[PDB]
Amino acid sequence: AKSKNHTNHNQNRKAHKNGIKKPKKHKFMSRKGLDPNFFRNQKYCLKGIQKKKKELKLKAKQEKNN
Amino acid sequence: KSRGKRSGTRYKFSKKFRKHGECTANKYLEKLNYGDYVDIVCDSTQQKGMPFNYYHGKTGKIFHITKRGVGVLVNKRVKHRIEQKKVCVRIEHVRKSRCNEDFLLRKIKNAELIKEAKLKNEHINIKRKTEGPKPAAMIKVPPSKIITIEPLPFY
Amino acid sequence: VNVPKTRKTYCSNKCKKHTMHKVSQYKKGKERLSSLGRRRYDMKQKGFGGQTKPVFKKKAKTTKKIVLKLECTKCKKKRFQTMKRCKTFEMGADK
RNA sequence: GGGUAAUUGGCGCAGUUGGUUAGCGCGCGGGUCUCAUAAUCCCGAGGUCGUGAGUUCGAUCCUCACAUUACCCA
RNA sequence: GAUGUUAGGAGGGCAAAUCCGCCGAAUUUAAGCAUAUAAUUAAGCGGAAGAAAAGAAAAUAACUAUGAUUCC
RNA sequence: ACGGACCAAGGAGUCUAGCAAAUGUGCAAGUGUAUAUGAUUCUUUAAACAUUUUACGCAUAAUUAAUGUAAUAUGUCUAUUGUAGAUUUGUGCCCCACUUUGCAUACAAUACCGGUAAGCAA
RNA sequence: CCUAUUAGCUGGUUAUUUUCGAAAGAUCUCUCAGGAUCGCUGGAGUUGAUUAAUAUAAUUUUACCAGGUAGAGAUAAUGAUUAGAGGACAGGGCCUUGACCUAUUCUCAAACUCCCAAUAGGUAAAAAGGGCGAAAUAACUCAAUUUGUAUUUCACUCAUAUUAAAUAAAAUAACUCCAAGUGGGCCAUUUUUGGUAAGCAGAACUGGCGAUGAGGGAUGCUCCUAACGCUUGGAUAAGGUGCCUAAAUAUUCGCUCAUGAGAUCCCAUAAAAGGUGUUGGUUCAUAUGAACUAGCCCUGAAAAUGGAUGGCGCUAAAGCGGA
RNA sequence: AUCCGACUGUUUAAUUAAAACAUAGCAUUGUGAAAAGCCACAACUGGUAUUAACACAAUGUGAUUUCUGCCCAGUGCUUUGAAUGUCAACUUGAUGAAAUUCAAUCAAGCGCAGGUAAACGGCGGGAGUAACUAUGACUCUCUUAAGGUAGCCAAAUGCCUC
RNA sequence: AGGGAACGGGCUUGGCAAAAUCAGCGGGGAAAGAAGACCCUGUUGAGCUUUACUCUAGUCUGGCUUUGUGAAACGACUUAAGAGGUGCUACUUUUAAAGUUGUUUUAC
RNA sequence: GCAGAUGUCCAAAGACAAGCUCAAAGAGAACAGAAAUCUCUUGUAGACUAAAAGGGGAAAAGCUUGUUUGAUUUCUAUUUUCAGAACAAGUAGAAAACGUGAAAGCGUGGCCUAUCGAUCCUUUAUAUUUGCAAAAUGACGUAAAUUACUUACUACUGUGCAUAUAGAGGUGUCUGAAAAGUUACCACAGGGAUAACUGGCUUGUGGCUGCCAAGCGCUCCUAGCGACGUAGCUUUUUGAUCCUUCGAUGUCGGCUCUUCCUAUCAUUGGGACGCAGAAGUCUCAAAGUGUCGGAUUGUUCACCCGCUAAUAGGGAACGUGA
RNA sequence: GACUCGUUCAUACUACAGUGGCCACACCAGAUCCCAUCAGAACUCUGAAGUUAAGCACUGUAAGGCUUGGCUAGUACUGAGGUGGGAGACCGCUCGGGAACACCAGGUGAUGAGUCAU
RNA sequence: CGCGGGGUGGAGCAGCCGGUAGCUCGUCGGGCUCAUAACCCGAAGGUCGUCGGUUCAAAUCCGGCCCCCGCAACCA
RNA sequence: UAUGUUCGUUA
RNA sequence: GCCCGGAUAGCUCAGUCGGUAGAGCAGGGGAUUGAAAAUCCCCGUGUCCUUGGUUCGAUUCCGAGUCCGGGCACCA
Repeated sequence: AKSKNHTNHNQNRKAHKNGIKKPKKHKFMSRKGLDPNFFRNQKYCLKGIQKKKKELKLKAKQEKNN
Repeated sequence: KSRGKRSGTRYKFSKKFRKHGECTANKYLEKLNYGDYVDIVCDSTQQKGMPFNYYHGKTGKIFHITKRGVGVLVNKRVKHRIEQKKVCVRIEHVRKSRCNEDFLLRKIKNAELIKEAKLKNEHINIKRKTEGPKPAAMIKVPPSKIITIEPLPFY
Repeated sequence: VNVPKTRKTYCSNKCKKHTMHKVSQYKKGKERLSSLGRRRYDMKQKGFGGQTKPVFKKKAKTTKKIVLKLECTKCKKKRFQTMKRCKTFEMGADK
């Protein structure tokens, strides 16, 4: 038979029982669908940086370890 | 029964009195950078890139910038938790936010203030002063303007 | 709904350009008795037990989506382009 | 969806390369009046488009258009 | 072919847990129900043994090949 | 509103299969010795004990309908890169700011494997 | 006999203490007496915190946003809507009728708006960061092999000894796993739709009842106080102090006489209209006459067992309004 | 005196005895026979049938009296057809390397053309109109397969209606 | 009387209230009987009906088999020739009765 | 709940660009008038924009013209509903190829908000991707050697079928069964989650009582009435609701019997009158006493006949079926 | 005194007037050429005879509008409390927030980059 | 009331499937007849129930009214 | 051998 | 007993979303006729039932009464 169609009673206090949880807000976010031709060039930037650093590290290690 | 995209937006998505017409050409020159805050105010003259009804008047952070559009992270309350929503709009519907403008001006002002104070090696309190109870005042008023007040009768 | 018989549009195969295409209408084509589903159905229908599968008998809608068959005149290959549903569809009618 | 038939004068109707032809209908004049009875011309995109073809509505072709059977696994 | 109370013999019925043929449902499940499932089951009919039935390839494989049946 | 006149005794989430999580235990890139065999054990014992240096399950590698294909890559026995971060090392055996190392994990970035697209294609 | 068939339905479902503790929303569903799924709950575990501080907050402050509800208006528009006033096309007999125009005028709107609150809402308030420089990297970007951008490395340094506003039994946190019950709700205040109305039907906020006793409201699932281990003292809340009934026949000042007085929110009905009852006020009239006003009282005021301010009763109140 | 049923008869054992059922009478339908009608049966075989149209089987109505009207459009049932459309298996033909794929035809049925209402059943509406008023013999018109005929009626059948 | 699940024997406030018995009686115990038969719900049935869905006995009809021995007529196939239009060749008509096949009738 | 709309429509009503400005009014011009066309002025949109309604729009989003097919292929991040699953509809982009414009740019359908669909099956398109379980089928193809079972190298290999991917055929009960009735012969599990009867709240409706005074009453508002309006009471009607009862509260009427209410019909005693008398009407205190016999109807009600002093109205689970 | 590109988008608009032009803006002369139409009106191109008549600039009006302030008004409305008042409709008090229309007054712009002329 | 169907000449009815409204009877005039009918010849008459809406255009399509008709108003 | 009705009352 | 409807001449009946009051029959005069029927011309006749209100004015719009007639009805 006829029933209660709808109510929002008790819903707010159910919501506040375990608090209104906030998003975690991580430091880094995925760049998957974001600005291609910019993040690809950033990949190239980082590769250049890593190679320039790593060749110095290899040189120093080799010359200090004979 | 009816829950379309722009349902309920009869007044919110209407241009103000004598404020109709497209946006000024100066709006397109507004500088936007990643991570800065932004308000989502829908401009009904521009139909493409229009945000959803809910986000009109919400502030968010830029997470993406395209040739004519911006992606902004907006907190939306969904029952028992908040969640970030990535709303993608055109630049006409978005505006640089002043939500932290006092914070930025405070940062510069305090930078110079504590720079000079540390130069003069003084320990200064830099936080905002949350003004409360005022001190005593020894204030004199000419008795020619002290007005006596009585409650008024009925007419 | 009026659609012309030819169209300069992108070829998706064997030429990656915009070429002239012949536009026609796609038609269903008869269900062949050797199709695996038809063979399974016929073998199931053999014997006693009557009708063995549902027979749809509601038929709510009155139009069908129009499917255009596009044929690149250089890339001899074809392509399918579905349009919104309509009651009256003509190919190359009077302008 | 399959097979067949049909729709050419306002009415009815068969007829296919050297081909559109007709009975009723319109009109008028004919026979003491009215009945019934001869007549001249008017009336056709041979349903609709296209195709094969010195020589076609004509031969094929798709379209919707109506009537019979018979068919149904999203 | 028939016939014999000719001579000598056999079958019949009971019992069934296991076993061998046949015949053969519906409840049930599908949250309905019809194919399907229940189930090549129950019920019904017949037939054997201490086991029965299967069994010495018109079999597998595709390997460097195996080798009747049964059971784990 | 229904059940219960009274008393005694009986009376209802269990058993098996299968999956997972949790926790305890053993062993660990392995693990479980299945059926079965042996063996001075043959009341108990229908349990215990044992297994002449590729049985099988699960795991150790994924992915694709599939022919199949299959994880940095020999400059280095080295062990991808960041941001936080446990622990460790120093200087200011017990507080503290910089140093050193950087577990687990979280967030990202990179390579590489299978499939699909795209480009080329003897 | 298959068969202990099936049942989303009814009934039942067995020791103690202790600790935590709901839902009656939502989405889909041949769904509406059911189910799955989310939410709410328990248990387990890790990471944290254990450093009166950070994370954090049903709170504010500071700064900045967004709104068109209440109100307001009808001359801002639209849609209604009542009256006249002045004036150069139509009609008839220079005149009149109207139309139309101008400035006015009475009154309106859930599906009207020039304007526009209160409340509710959002974002920000520094260290994995900010500011300022150099040097690298890039296939991006630019006219730019050194424009810009981003990243990386070095510098320098931006309150902290009170903590980049306040306050905080804020880490009683965060996260993961497994899983129960629930998924008929109802009530009160305020708002609100349908309805003549309803202890009616439907919604919004919060608090409750449910799931919960205790003190009070005589009585009462929801009202007030207040939520609960077992005690001894103390002092209170709500509410009361004539007796029932613990405490005032207290004190102090007015009002009221009822031949159906009145007497604690919810709450247990009373109106229009009246009174030469009495008590105060107000404004006009030469201590008179009126007209108003509002306290208590009276009329209006009729129902069925005999009857209920809870009862007795109470009038120098034990009634009404104060202190 | 009215209603119902003609009558004798029968019935819901244990709430209805009747107006219900039966009935004689009436009418219709099938069937000429072991290759028939109706019916039973898994098969084999059987019932009617020790039967034969004055018979058997299947229905409806319900003594007598007097009657039994119109409609074959619908739905049933039924009759004829090589002019006849459609259709299955099969068969035949073409193609193919074959599976197949394509065509074509003398079944019944339906369709076409008839018959049949004591088969199921059905059986109209507006206006105008007569030398007080009223009514409408008469007229006009729409319409059906036919338009409820002879009769009978506020009936065990009429709401309004006491 | 009140309130209460809106008709109490119990609760609250009142009226009241004095053992044990006998015989009647039908106000009440919303008295007893008995898991409401009306109504609704159930993805629970059953009887019945039909132009509900899907089937089925029977029945009608065709095909193959059973199924033998003869005759005739017709049809069709193959073959040769002529005729019609017709680009060594391609298609239709007629002429034989020549070898082969299907049908209808008929005899035993 | 209220006012509506959707199952479409569009080769342009989609894309781009340019030029232009619309509705309406007024004045003026042969036929020509309230409307025909032409000219000027005013004109914030009072037009148009496919459709409902709401938003948007003036060198445009409207009108005209020109050129077109971006209504194209592929893929992300996502928004709405929300479980933050799916479909669907959008938003911002990326890789191709294009259109338009002089260009900046704009275009992944319609200015925005609606216009739609899973699995399985089928269908047709794509493929230098695959399979059909011992193999072969383009093809002994291309090069060498001989009486052969010679050798090396080739992206391109039979019919049919199956797969992968992509549209389409549809479920409108639109997260998507293939489905007619009847039971007055009925069955079961339940339901007071839910009707039919009492009771309860309400009182539109029924009944009863007020207030005002326009009129009626010869004149005269109020003797007696009282329209237009308006305030209440009762629960004697009927509705509305669905709170209590479906492991049952016996469901109409009459008969019988008692008690109660008063809104008094008669009887008692009064007041008023449009009160001479008689009769009567209005009204007060009053519930002590009484309120009948019959015809028809199951009836309540009714309606007649008649007596009466009067033949009042109601309640008690529609009082009352152990 | 000017112009070009802008910003604000009425204090900037509208009506009616008045005043003004070294170059400058313009109106203006013309249609061979590019271009354009029914129409050299517009648009396009080529000019420099004329003119401030207009556009343009500045000013005026007990001007309309717009804008700012006041006043409406602590009015309307409203958040929290109340065993507050009242039969109800409604209306106070405590802790707080606080309009609008109308009316009155002032005002009618300001400004970035670049350039020309003197 | 819940619908679903229709309103057109004086009457009964087509068009009412948007663009030019028809059929009959009726009425009017003239013939034929002594006259009347019948017959012949020729005319007229529909504001399409009303009020709005879309369209260039509505009697037609779309709503609302006003009538009329036909069904349903069942279980207790 | 098609159709072709009627003529108010009295004198 | 409420829910509807009409009251219009001497009788019987129509009235622009208020303004004028009308046809037929009865009715006198006629016109026709030898006369009379029929036909045709003109007379006349009404608070538009009775009261009240609305109005500038009412048959019309209200409200009530009166007469007469069309649809009402409650349970089990």
